Amino acid sequence: QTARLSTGGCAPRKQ
Amino acid sequence: DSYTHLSFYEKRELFRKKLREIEGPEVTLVNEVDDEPCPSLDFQFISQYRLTQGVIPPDPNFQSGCNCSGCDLNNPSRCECLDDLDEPTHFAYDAQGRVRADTGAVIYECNSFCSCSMECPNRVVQRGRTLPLEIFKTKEKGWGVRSLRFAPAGTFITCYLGEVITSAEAAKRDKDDDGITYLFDLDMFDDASEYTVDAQNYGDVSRFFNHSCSPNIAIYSAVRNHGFRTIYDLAFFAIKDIQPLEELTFDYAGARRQCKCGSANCRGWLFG
Ligand SMILES: C[S@@+](CC[C@H](N)C(=O)[O-])C[C@H]1O[C@@H](n2cnc3c(N)ncnc32)[C@H](O)[C@@H]1O
Ligand SMILES: [Zn+2]
Ligand SMILES: [Zn+2]
Ligand SMILES: [Zn+2]
Ligand SMILES: [Zn+2]
Repeated sequence: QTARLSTGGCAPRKQ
Repeated sequence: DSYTHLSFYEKRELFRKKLREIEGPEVTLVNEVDDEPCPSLDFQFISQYRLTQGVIPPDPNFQSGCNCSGCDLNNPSRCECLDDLDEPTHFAYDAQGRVRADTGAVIYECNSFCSCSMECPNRVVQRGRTLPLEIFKTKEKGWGVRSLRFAPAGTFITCYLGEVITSAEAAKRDKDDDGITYLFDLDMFDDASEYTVDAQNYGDVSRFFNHSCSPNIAIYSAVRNHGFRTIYDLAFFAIKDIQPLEELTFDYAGARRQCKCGSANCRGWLFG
């Protein structure tokens, strides 16, 4: 999507 | 370079004095790798987000707190700040002040409207950094940050600060271009993913965190507002036992040319 840092979303896998 | 009338010594000293002005645990700068004196002297360290035009802040009239008379860790049911969590309801932190292993990507902390003191157990992110960090020059990447103390898994490091900008401004700053970017999308919640954090001119020490395909720190969305999901704290927590002098890195994806992380599972692309 972008050349930008992302949080990865809140989909859980235990951050 | 507009700073060419300053000397390597004075530029490094000026950046060192800039580091000394930071409130909290000390931040040091070393460069035993190349002759670059310091990062940009125009950069400004901040302790909170630098809002810009077009960024709507949360409305204080929508804000609620908890009635915990701070909060008790052994009784998470009474606290209203954890209502968005499914059962079994619990705080994000254990008795050692570290994020729990079973905690998700969203942390619900207390805020200024709670009947809480500043040393409530649910204000770890708010209290801020406790680990002294060191900015250093790396081999193949730019600058980097390493911890000077042991950081067991779950230890809070710091937040990713900077200017908060809109999508139009983020594209306008998506680009000078040299493979260096400090843009961090606020995309934790897909129902409201509108703003981006730009650490170019304003930011935290986290602005020097590098990418690794096998990271030792990770991002948690520390939310102290009600239902406001466009702006939140990008809190870095250690997901691995970090020893002294070990470089702090996080996955830019969130789980210039090639990736130089050197992990055995390197995907080859930063994607950010
Ligand atoms: C947030 S800055 C980190 C470096 C430091 N803040 C600086 O300005 O020198 C991100 C940039 O560092 C580079 N970088 C970060 N991690 C890298 C990696 N693992 N391998 C190669 N380059 C990396 C990328 O080019 C990216 O644009
Ligand atoms: Zn509290
Ligand atoms: Zn409470
Ligand atoms: Zn509260
Ligand atoms: Zn890699």
